[PDB]
Amino acid sequence: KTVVRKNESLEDALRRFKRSVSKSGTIQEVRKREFYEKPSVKRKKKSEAARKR
Amino acid sequence: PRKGSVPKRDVLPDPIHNSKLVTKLINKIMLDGKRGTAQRILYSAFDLVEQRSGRDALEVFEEAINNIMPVLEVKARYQVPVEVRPERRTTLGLRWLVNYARLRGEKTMEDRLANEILDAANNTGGAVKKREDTHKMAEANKAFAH
Amino acid sequence: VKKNIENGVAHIRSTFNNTIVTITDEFGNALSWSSAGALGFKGSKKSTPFAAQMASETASKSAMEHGLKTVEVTVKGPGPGRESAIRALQSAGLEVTAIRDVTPVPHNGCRPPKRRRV
RNA sequence: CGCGGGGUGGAGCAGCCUGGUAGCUCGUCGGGCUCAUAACCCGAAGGUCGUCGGUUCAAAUCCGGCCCCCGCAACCA
RNA sequence: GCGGGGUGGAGCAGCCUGGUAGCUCGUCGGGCUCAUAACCCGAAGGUCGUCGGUUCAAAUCCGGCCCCCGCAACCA
RNA sequence: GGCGACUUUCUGGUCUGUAACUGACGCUGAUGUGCGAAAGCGUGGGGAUCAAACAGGAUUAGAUACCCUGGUAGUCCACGCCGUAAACGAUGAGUGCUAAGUGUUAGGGGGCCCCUUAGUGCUGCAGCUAACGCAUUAAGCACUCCGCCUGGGGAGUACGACCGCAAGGUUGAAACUCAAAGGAAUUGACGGGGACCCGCACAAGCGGUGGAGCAUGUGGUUUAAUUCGAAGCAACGCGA
RNA sequence: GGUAAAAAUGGCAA
Ligand SMILES: [Mg+2]
Ligand SMILES: [Mg+2]
Ligand SMILES: [Mg+2]
Ligand SMILES: [Mg+2]
Ligand SMILES: [Mg+2]
Ligand SMILES: [Mg+2]
Ligand SMILES: [Mg+2]
Repeated sequence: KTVVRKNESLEDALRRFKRSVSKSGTIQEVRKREFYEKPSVKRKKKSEAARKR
Repeated sequence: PRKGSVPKRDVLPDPIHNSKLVTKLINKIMLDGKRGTAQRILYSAFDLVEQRSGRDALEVFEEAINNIMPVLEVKARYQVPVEVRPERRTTLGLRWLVNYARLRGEKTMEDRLANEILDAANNTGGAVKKREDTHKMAEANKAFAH
Repeated sequence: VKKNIENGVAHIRSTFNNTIVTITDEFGNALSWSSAGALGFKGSKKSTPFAAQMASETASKSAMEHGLKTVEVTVKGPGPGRESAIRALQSAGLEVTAIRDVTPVPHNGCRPPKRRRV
C-alpha cells in the first residue's frame, strides 16, 4: 500500500503507486484469465514468452 | 503521400484601413476575379457599419471577427476536439462572416455584410451561431480530446 | 441528515466498459457514488479518462458535504480511467493518504469464459 | 345513488401539496457524423396545465362551481 | 343447413362507423459496381369478385350470382 | 495417454559410482494380453464455474452462425463400458560406429577450471536427401526382428464376421471411372498480410455536373434509307 | 487490450 509521504504530491504518490502495481503484476494476471485458453495453448505461450525473455 | 507543407502567399495592407485582414476579406468576397466589386462592397459596408455604429469600422470589424473565430473544433479521426491554428482561425472567421452575410435577407451585399459585422460585434450574428455550434460539438467530444 | 465522517475510503472500480467511484467510511458504509453512466456518458465515452474524472469529482463533492477531508484509495480493474479518478479526488480537495490495488486474482480457480472469435 | 382519485405539446409523466419559477421522456422536424446504418451529438417546434369563476402582489398551483374519466360501495323491481 | 372471405403482380390493412385506398414485397427509370446481387434515389400501378338496390355519395350498408374457406350433417 | 497447493501412508521406474556375485541368463516379437486424451454410454452421487442443445437480443439479402444476455446435458466423484485423436518427432524397437561449439537437469572424479556418466536444447562437419532438411537426441554408416506401402476416385463405402448397451470400433472389397492424384522448390500474380514511398488519391478549399431550356454525340425505336467505324477506365462535341 | 460493423458472386477454352 503506497502511503502519501509528508510534503509529497498526490501526483508524485501516484507515480509510486503505478510502479508498485507493475511489480505486483496484478494487471498482467488479470488479462491472462479474461478468457479460457486450452491447456496446450497455455503451455505454448509460457514457453515462447520465456524464449523471448 | 505528401512531401510537406507549402509556403503561404502574403497580402499587402489595405490602403484605406491599413489592415492585412481587410485585404483577405476582399479576396473572400471576390467572385470570378472581380476585385473592384469586392473592394466596393467592403468599403461601402465599412461606411455603413461606422455610420450605424458610430465607432471606427475597423474596431467593430475586429470585434466581430474576434467573436466569430473559434478556439476549438471537432475533427474526424470519433470526432476529436482540436485547437484551431492562428492562421486557420482567421480563415474560418472570414469565411463564416461572408457566407452568413450572403444568407442574410437584405437586398444588397453591402447592407448584409454591415448587418452581419454589427451583429457579430454584439455576438448575435449567424456566423457567431456557427462558432457557438462548433464550440458546443467540440465540448461534447471533450472526452475524446486525449 | 448530515453525517460527520472525517476519514473515509474511496473505491474506484475501473473497467473497459465503465468507471464507478464509491466513497465509504473506514467501516465500509457508503457515503456517495458516481459513475460514467450516471453522468450520462454512453458507449466509448463511458470508459474514457474524462468520464472517470467527472465520476470521481461528483462522488467526492457529495462525500465532502458529509465532512470527508481525507481518503484512502482502493483501485480494482484494468480500465483506462483509474489514474484520472485518483487525481480528481485530490482536485475535489480530498487528500489521498494511501493508494492500494485490490483487483481480484484467483490462485488457479474457476474456468474463464470462452475467447471472443470476432 | 354515495365515497375516493385523476384530468397538463402526439402521448405519457412533474411542479399542486409546501401560490410567483409549465419541467421530464419519447414521438417530431432540421443539422453534424457514420462508406455507411443505427446510435450519439447540436439546434428548433409543439402543452398556457380539464373547464369556468372567486381570492390573491402573484394561482397550473389555493378555494369553489362545473364537466369528463377511473375505481369502489349500492347492488332481492 | 349455417357462418366468413373475394382490395395494385403477391401477401396483408381499410368496411364495424359511407365521403379518406395504406403497408411490405414486386415492377419501372436513375445511381453505385468491371459486372451482378445487395444497397441508395425517384416513380407508376387496384373500375375494391360480379350484377342490382339504397343514398347527394358505396371497398364500406343491403340483396342476388359465381368462386373459395370453415362448421354441421344426429336418433333409428 | 499423461502427471503442477500442501501433508501422510502404500507403491513403480530411472540415473551415478563401485565392481560382491551370477555367467550370455540377450534382442525383437505374429497370434495373444493390458493400458490408452477428449467427447460419449450405464448406475449412483454432485453441481460452484464454464457450456453442445435450446431461448431471447443483435448482425444480415437471409444468419438455422460469428457477437451479446441466458441456459440443459456435460464439465466433477465412484464403479463399469467405449478404444478412438494431427494418440505427432506425421520419424518402430535393439546394438555399434562416425568433426566440432555452446546452454541446461541429476550425478561421479581431479585440479573457478578440466575430465566423465545419463538426460534435455540450440548451432554445425562428413555423409545423406527430390528438395526442404537431418546431422552422436541421424533422416549418416551398419546388423537383427517386427509393423506397414505399391496411381487417384468409388471407399474406409458394401457385404460377411467379430466386438459394443448404444454411439460405433476392428477387419475390409468390387463394378464403374479417370490420366492423372501427389512432394518439394521456383518465377509471377493476388490478399478484407506487413514495412516504406508517392500521385488533386484523400484531407483542406474553390467552382461545377446530376434538376431547366437548348447544342451535340450515343443507345434505342422508327424509316425506302436513317452509310460505315468507335463500346468500362482507354466508345459516346469520337474518325468528321 | 483493443475494436470501427457489414463486405456474396463471376461457364470452359487459349
Ligand atoms: Mg444491382
Ligand atoms: Mg471423460
Ligand atoms: Mg453464448
Ligand atoms: Mg487410428
Ligand atoms: Mg548430450
Ligand atoms: Mg442537364
Ligand atoms: Mg471462373
